[PDB]
Amino acid sequence: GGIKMDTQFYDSFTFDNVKYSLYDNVYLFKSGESEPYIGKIIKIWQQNQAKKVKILWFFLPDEIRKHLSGPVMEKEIFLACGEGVGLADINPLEAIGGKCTVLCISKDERNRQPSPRELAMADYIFYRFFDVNSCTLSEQLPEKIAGVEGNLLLNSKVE
Repeated sequence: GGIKMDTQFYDSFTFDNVKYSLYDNVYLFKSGESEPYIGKIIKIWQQNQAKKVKILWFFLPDEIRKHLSGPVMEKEIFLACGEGVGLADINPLEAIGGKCTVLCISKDERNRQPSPRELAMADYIFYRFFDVNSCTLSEQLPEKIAGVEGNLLLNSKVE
């Protein structure tokens, strides 16, 4: 059955007293699991009464341990890239447990270089990207990930 006039999209939302905007990073929780997953909000919408978020995935080292072949930094995670399962998932808004501070330390000029203070206060850092199809890490930021320009997936415009 076709659907029209049932959906709208948002730049932000407010939930459990917190203000979440596009490209913010969040903790997401699966049912029955207390250990969180890390994601980036790339789309926010409501269809009928169900609010959803499209999550571009961050992978913790423990999530991809059998693919690691070298040392990882303290608090390092990896931004998903490429195509296929594991890149992005549509989640209910209620799955978001809270906001997560993920700072990019990539040398790429499209990235705003954060302060050592910002790095010390960040929950996680990243400069490598996990191809969900080949399960390989790379330091090269793609032009686009999940249809979003790469420059929008790094650190914020202002500090």
